[PDB]
Amino acid sequence: SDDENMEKIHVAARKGQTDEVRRLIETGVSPTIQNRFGCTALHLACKFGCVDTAKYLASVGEVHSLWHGQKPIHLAVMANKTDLVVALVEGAKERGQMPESLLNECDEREVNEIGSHVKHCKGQTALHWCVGLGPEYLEMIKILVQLGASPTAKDKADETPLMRAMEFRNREALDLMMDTVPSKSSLRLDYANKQGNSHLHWAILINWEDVAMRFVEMGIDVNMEDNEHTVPLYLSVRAAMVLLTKELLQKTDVFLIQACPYHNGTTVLPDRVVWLDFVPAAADPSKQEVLQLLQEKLDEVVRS
Repeated sequence: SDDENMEKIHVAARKGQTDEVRRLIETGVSPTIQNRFGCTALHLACKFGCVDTAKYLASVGEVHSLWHGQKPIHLAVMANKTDLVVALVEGAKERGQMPESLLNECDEREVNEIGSHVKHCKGQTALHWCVGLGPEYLEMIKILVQLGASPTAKDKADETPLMRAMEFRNREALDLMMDTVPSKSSLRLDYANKQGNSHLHWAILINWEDVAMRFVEMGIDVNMEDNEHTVPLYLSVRAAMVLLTKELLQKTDVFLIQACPYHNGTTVLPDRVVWLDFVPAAADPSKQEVLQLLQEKLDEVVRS
């Protein structure tokens, strides 16, 4: 009856029979009609290629169901055929939904290993996946980001794709995202993870000093405090990292320098410093230097 019709439309979707799908829909089979697993024609079009069928179905119906936790965009991305993703987007454009809204959807798929890495995640945008799936998916990352996929989209653990590329220390992905990104004022660098870490808080922890500077020159707020009241300046000092520190003293609000816990109101005390692990435990001129700079700035501020 109803189920005898959804059978026809799913078959046609699978076979790239746009003719035959249009025909079913003109005669009043609802486009988004599901099978017991929440699969719909569009899911199937995206799994199987079917650029033109996908383009069409995307224009007629927003899919509101998940198949093995996924929405038709997510399946298009893992298929790694780029024309189908543009199709999907232009289908949805005709219909009134914008690419940002569409491309930044989150799946509801629990995981314990993301391609080659070992991460637990309960929900993810497709830009996060790409970032985990190695360089076979670099070409997609480019296209997704040109289309309007946000390098600061939030997964269900409040992490962004940039944060994700940092964690998996995947540089090619991170540069591509920041260099491909049309705006550069479309990034939400005010987003912080479950422990209040910014992107700048990462990077320092990761020991990516030069990427950290690009964040600063993108006017990221340098006064964002994590859950433990920690401000990037403190991490910069602690990471050694001399050039970043000269710049964080410059830009950091004065109240936060006065309340810094590596001095006693007047002298810098190097024993109060818990250097990060990639920093040598022995002697180092950068260890000397950053604390000498912090002394200079403390003396300047204390005078007012």
